[PDB]
Amino acid sequence: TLGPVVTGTSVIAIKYKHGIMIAADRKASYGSYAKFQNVERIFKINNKTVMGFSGELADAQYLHELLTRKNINNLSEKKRKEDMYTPQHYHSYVSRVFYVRKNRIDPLFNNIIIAGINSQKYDNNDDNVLLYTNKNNNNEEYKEIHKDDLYIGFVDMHGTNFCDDYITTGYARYFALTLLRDHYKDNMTEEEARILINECLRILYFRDATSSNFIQIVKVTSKGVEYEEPYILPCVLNSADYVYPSTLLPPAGCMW
Amino acid sequence: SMYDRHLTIFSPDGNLYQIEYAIKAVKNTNITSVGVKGENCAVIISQKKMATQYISQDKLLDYNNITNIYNITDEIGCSMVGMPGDCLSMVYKARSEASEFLYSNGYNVNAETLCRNICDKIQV
Repeated sequence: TLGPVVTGTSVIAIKYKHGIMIAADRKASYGSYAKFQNVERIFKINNKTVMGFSGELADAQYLHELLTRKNINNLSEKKRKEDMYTPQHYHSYVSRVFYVRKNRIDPLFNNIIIAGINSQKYDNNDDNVLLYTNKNNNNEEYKEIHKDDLYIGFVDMHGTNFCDDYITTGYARYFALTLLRDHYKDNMTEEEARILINECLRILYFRDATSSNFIQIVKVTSKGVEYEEPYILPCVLNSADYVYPSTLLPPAGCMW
Repeated sequence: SMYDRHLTIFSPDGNLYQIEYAIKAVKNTNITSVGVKGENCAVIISQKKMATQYISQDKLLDYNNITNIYNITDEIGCSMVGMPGDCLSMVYKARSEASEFLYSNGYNVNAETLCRNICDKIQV
C-alpha cells in the first residue's frame, strides 16, 4: 500500500459505568467521492474486544482478518475463560505489527482503536463461546464495571501506542477530543455517554467533509459486544444568519 | 504684468481673474437650476433648455434629449450648468469617482464626499 485510496473517517471510544461505547459513521470515501455509505468500521474480535479503524479500508480489512484468526486459535487452545486474550494483549499485538511494518517501511495506512473489557470476573460469556450465533439478539441488568477493568488503546501508523479513558482518531482527535477533555467524567450512564458522543459526532458532521450522520454505536459490556441499530443523527444549523437570504444583505461590497 | 488675467496667477490685488471669467461663462448660459431639500427627500428642478452658445435651437432638434440633469449613480443625482462639453466632462469625472470609491471602499459614496472629491479635482 503506497497510500490511502478508500478511507474511513474518525472513530470515538469512551469508558462509561457499564463498559466501552465506541462510535463511527458508516461511510468510506474514495477521495472526495462518498462511494460507500453503509460500511462497517467497528469489528468484534471476541466477546470482550472490538477494533475500530480510520484510514485505508483494505489495510483495516487485512488487520481484521489477522485478528479474527488470532481469536480462532485462542479459542481452539482455550480450556477456561481465563485463557481468552484480553484487549491489552490485542493492543500489544497490533502495536508490534505496526512497529515491524514501520521498520520495513511498508506501513498500514490506519489509526486503530482496540477497546474492551480487561477482566473475566463480571460474566461467564467466555465459558461457552458462540461464533456464528449471537444469543443477545432474556434481558438482565448490566454490571457496573470498574474503570480500571476497562481498556481503550490507540495505535498509529508509526507504531505509537497508548491507552486512556477515551480515544479518538481522525478529526475527532480535534473536535471530539476537545469536548471530551472538557466534559468527560467517570461512571457516566449510557444515556449521558450517548449524548456526549452524539454532540461530538454532530460537530464532526458539521466541520468534517469526509463524515456522515449515519452512525454505528457498539457497546462492550457485561452482556458482551452489542451492535446498535444504525441511526441518522439529527443535525440542524445553530444560527439563522446562515439561512438569512443573500438578497437581504446590502448589494454593495463583499457581503458574501 | 501682461498675463495676470490670462493665466491662473494672482493679480496685484490678490485675485484670480480666470476663475471669475469661468463663473461668468457659467452665468452666461442662461440655464437655471433649483435644488430644494425636504425632511426625507431632495428635489432638483431644471430647464429642458439648450445653453445659449454659438448654435441656436433648431426646429428639428429633439427636445427630449435636452437635459441638464444626470445620474451619477443609482442613488446620487446632479444638475450641471455651464458649457455643455464641460458639463459632460464633469459628469463623467463624477461617475468615475463614484465607481472608484465603490470599488475601493466596498460601499457607495455619499453626495458630500462626491462633491468634495470633485472640488479637489477642480483645485488642480
